[PDB]
Amino acid sequence: KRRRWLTDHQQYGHVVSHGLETSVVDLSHTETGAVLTVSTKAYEQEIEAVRMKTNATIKVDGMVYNLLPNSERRVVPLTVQLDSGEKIDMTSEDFDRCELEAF
Amino acid sequence: KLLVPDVSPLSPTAESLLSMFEKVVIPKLTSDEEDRRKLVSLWSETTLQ
Repeated sequence: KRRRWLTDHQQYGHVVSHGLETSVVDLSHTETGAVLTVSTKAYEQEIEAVRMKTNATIKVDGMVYNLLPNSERRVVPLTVQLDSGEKIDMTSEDFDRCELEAF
Repeated sequence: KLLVPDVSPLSPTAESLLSMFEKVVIPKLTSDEEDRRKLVSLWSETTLQ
């Protein structure tokens, strides 16, 4: 069944649906130092605009982040069902760190 | 591991606030000369430190 313990929901969880593999980048908030993640296919224009050093800062929803030095990865979006009959969206990368119920 | 983790270059707004606090504080925040003088002194001290 390949179930994993999700810490945040204190429950076992199970993979229902796979997305295709998206390239993803990391954006760190300027004020708080917070760290976010973003689909490169959506923000492609602005990201390439920062790669050309022209406008060096990416604004999203009035909160502005700086692109990290590399942080370019290939991840798979997953719909993870919970034992409550619940649904979450989780990255491949994060669901991978989680702890198996049967190994 | 001498680096402090999660630190990033300041936004042009937050950065302009540094050249502004040296001037703009004086006319805008308060016009009382005591507070103006003392605040300019505080800014100098803390920038130096």
